Amino acid sequence: KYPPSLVSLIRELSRLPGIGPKSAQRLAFHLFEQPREDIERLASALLEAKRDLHVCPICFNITDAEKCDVCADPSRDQRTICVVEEPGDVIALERSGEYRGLYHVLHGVLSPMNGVGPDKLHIKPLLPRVGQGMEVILATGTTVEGDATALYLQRLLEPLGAAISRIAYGVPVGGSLEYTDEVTLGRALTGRQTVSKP
Amino acid sequence: KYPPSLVSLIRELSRLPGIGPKSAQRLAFHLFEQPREDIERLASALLEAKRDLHVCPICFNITDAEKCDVCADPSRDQRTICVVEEPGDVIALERSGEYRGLYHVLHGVLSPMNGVGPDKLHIKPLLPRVGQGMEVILATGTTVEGDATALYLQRLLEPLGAAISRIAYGVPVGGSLEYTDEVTLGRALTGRQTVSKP
Amino acid sequence: KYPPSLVSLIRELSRLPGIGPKSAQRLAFHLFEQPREDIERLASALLEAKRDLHVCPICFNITDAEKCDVCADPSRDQRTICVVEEPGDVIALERSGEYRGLYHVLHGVLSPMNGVGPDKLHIKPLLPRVGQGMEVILATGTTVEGDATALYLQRLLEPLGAAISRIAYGVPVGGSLEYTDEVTLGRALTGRQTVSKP
Amino acid sequence: KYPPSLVSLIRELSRLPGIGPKSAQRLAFHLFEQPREDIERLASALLEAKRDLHVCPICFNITDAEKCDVCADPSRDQRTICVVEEPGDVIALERSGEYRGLYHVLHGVLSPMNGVGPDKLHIKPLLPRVGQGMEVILATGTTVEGDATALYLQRLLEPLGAAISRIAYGVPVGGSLEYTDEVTLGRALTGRQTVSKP
Amino acid sequence: SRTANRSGIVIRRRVTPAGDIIVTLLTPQGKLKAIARGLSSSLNLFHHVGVQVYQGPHNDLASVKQAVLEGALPTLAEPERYAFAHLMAEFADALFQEGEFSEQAFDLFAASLRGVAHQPDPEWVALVMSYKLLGLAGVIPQTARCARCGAPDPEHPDPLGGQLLCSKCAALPPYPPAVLDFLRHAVRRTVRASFEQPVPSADRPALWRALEKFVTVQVGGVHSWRQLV
Amino acid sequence: SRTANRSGIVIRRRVTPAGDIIVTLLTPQGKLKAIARGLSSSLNLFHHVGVQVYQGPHNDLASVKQAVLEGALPTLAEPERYAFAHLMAEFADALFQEGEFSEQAFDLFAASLRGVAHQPDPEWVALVMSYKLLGLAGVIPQTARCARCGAPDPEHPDPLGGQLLCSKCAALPPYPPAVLDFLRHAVRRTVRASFEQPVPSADRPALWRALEKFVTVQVGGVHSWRQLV
Ligand SMILES: [Zn+2]
Ligand SMILES: [Zn+2]
Ligand SMILES: [Zn+2]
Ligand SMILES: [Zn+2]
Ligand SMILES: [Zn+2]
Ligand SMILES: [Zn+2]
Repeated sequence: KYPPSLVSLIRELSRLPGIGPKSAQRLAFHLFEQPREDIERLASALLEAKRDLHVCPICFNITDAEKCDVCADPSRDQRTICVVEEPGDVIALERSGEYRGLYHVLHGVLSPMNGVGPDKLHIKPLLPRVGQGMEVILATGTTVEGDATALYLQRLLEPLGAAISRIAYGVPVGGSLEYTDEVTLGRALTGRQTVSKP
Repeated sequence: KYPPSLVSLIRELSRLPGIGPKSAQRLAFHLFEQPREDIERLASALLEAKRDLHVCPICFNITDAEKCDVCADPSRDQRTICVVEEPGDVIALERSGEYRGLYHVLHGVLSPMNGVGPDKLHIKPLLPRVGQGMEVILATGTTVEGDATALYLQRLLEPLGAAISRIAYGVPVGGSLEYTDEVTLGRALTGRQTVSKP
Repeated sequence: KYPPSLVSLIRELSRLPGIGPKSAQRLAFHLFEQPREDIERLASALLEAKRDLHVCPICFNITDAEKCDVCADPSRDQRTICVVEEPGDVIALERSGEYRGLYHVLHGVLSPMNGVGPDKLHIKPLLPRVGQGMEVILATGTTVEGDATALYLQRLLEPLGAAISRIAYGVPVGGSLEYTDEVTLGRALTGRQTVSKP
Repeated sequence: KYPPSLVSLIRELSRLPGIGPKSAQRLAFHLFEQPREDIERLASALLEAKRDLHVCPICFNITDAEKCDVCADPSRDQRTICVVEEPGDVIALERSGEYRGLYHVLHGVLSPMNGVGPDKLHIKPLLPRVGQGMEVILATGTTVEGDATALYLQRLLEPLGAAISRIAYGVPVGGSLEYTDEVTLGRALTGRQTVSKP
Repeated sequence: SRTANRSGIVIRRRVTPAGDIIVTLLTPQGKLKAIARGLSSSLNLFHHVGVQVYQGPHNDLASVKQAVLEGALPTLAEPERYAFAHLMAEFADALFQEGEFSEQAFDLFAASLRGVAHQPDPEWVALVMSYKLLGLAGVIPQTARCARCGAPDPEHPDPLGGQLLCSKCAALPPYPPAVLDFLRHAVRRTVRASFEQPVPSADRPALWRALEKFVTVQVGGVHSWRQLV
Repeated sequence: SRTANRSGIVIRRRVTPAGDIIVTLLTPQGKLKAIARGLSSSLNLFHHVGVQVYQGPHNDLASVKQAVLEGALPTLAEPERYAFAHLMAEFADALFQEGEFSEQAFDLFAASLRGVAHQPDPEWVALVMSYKLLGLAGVIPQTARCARCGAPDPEHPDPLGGQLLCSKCAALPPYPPAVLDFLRHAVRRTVRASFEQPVPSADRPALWRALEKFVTVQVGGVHSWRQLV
């Protein structure tokens, strides 16, 4: 590799997740075939974003305003807060067409191992948002990390007068028990819902 | 070269699921390197099983007796019936270490390329097994097929006096929301379990 | 449940290459749905083959006779011997519609987890088959194993008066340089064929 | 999706090859977690490149100078020209450690179907570069496109006094005949190299 | 390139003995078989899905490298409604011989699935969409002239060819006017227009039967979607 | 994340009946089994390779989604030299019990393969690197004291434990000084330093034998790499 500009692009691109050396090069030689209007629009989009994009002060969902669109929106159920690990989960639980409440983003998951505690995550700004006649849905992951963060959150929010809930551990949609993990099945079972009471 | 013998083995092995032409050949040339005691034990084992194995008359779980080991076993909770699509699910829900009840096997999934219907599936022999003070757990798949079969079963079993339940649609064990399907999340959410009331 | 019969089939099927536990079970429950005429024909076919099939005494290609069909066949070019690692390669190079010579099967690839060596491979019975006015095409793999076996074979056969050749290292058919390994390209290049002299 | 900045990034990223909607979002939420020094360096790298990067006037290999590093370099065999479809092939055939000659980049492949002819590809600027006592290695793909472009190039370059060669069609390194395409094998065979002449 | 991004609807799924998932997709550029070795089990029937497929060395079967869930219909988990996409999916797959197949056929197929998902009468949707699909396949029943002698405006069933016979060629009584009207104009007029003019459930079996006879006589195959009716 | 990029050397390959490619890799973060369903057949022995692996729901076997060819050694296609990476790869895999394994062990292993690739005496490289690897595994032969009674500076073979016995505990004659010197200082001193001081091919079998005895007595396993000697 010689032209430093190409060596420079491969590097920066390869610094991105899900894109190795071989794929970065594959990518640099595609950018070469493109017309300058796009490269600029890609660059600008990146920058516009890096500048315009900031974390919401209330919940910490990503936006470019004073409050996130969720916080602003008045038709949104102002009584339920869905705590989540990452802003991407907000989209996931949003494009899920079954939740119109408020969200809250701990920008990560707890992990005692790496001294990462409820001070490296936006857990503080959540407390004041929680009151009575409200529900706090805990939608953190299901790794020992998500499981741990949630139980920590449960403990913390307890003293405030809200209903705390955790999303359902269970078999995913479109699967058969045979290929479902053991611990999942045991949870899908113990957490079984009654569809009819005699 | 044309030994109907090698050509014949490749065919029959390849007539098997999960095993394409390339893999069948790979398999025939491995059987060649094997001693005779094994080939016989593979062939006898085959013949055999086909003989000793038949469907259970009560539930239709696979066995070689009058009643399946589940039906026979007296320590098994005689009051819960877990309806399933395939005998393999019985193993899956058995090696799951959380269920000691009775099973029932509709041999398939409602409708696939044609009307497998409640007459092409062992739905009839189930009705008489269902009584009051009993529970019918619906553990059919989660495809539109499993979802449909279950609701059909629910309707049918309703008039009998048993509690009907469906396994929990939900996130699988060992996953993070980011890679979880949208419809799953919405179900894991709406089906959330309360871990603590205030 | 514990029928050594189902548990026994899963095991033996799973003792087969390319077929894991989950797939073995998937397979046992399919054999269950099958009639008896087939199971028998699968078992007999097995027993059988194991019986009729043995290694050819001349070349060691698989057969059920005194000589392999290749050795027998009189229309086959009796002057070229294609050395190969496995009997499956004979089919591959046979269904290739471009070779009517004789084959020779070293049963494996030089060294894998231990010294398969020229005494663990049918290299001896090849020497006497090689004479002058003959060609020995080396069609062993291209792993360091195939590469090594071939060079060993080249050395060995040298003293006999035959032309020794190796198959062409090169780009595979239906590919573009972009997705072709580096070492392949360098070989496809250094081994370039002249399509026209000036 | 609401913040137009996020919707805008997903779009532009998703406009890139090998990166679908789901992956673009995955990517936007990763860029969010990053410190501004990188976003800028990515943006700049893109732009620097879009500005500094141009096609070489001699051969059309990508660079930022008057002549490509290959053209400039004096230790490079000035007598061999390797015609290629894309600048990425130059890297591939460069990181191949077996070629120190000059390259030439038709920025594509011929295709009679789409009126794409030797006027949409840098075929003209090649002619003047070809003289006698020189070799033109045709390293275009092996699709009907690469095969066709090459034969066209062969025809064209013929009248000039150079040796024309095509890279070797053949089995790729690290494969066994069994999984090698039929047409490849037939080429690896007809194009066999003699390793020893009696 | 040579991985590609494709979007479409899952019309069939296999879970093999090995544990793979082979799926057929109907796509705007439609006709796609692919396999996802082994997470990506949101590739369930009737899910609209985006996939990254690598074809590779002419393998007869492309392979999945990422799958999205672009749009599902949970309503389709219901029994009566569900019984109208199988036939829809199995019908479409049989009807189109594999070259065939734009974007028009795909939009109509997707529409038929929203139809059977959200609409009170899934059977009527399935009937209308099936005959409508006959147009986009270029297999249109001749309805203007008796199938045997050519006489204009035949009113009677055609047991041998699925079309219509005149009273002289017919041995069976005339179709009811609602059935005739549908047969004559359904392929040509709007899907909206036909939803607005249902046919009594009593007269529908005659409509299904004509479709079956027509399609088995005109298109080759072992029309297994009839288990679908 | 939860796909990951990993780089390492292919030490084993299977091509299964199905047509998959299961490979074991030695990596700086080392110990990696993975499978590439079905293009990516540059995953051959001793190729240095970059891979994108998706683990997934605790599947015992990660899966390949892209493989690069970062660095090969075509020289290793030669017979004598080749006979010194199998033993190197098979030796390393046996020696390390699976928790174990930094980056030091990996650099040394990679070095051993360049060694057997480019150097006149591949056997000597393989000997030196094998004993050197014993250090990075924390299985160092005690050489200062007789293995039986403790006496300083033993010179004699130890048939039972691979170490050294004094003259009172020994039933066999003393090792030759070149062998003793190697045994005493090889694990500790530089690889460069040892390449500069070879041992006569005549005395090498004694060196191999001690390594075999030592390693089978100290590390569990069915040390199949001895077919490698
Ligand atoms: Zn907000
Ligand atoms: Zn039973
Ligand atoms: Zn023979
Ligand atoms: Zn240049
Ligand atoms: Zn008529
Ligand atoms: Zn002693």
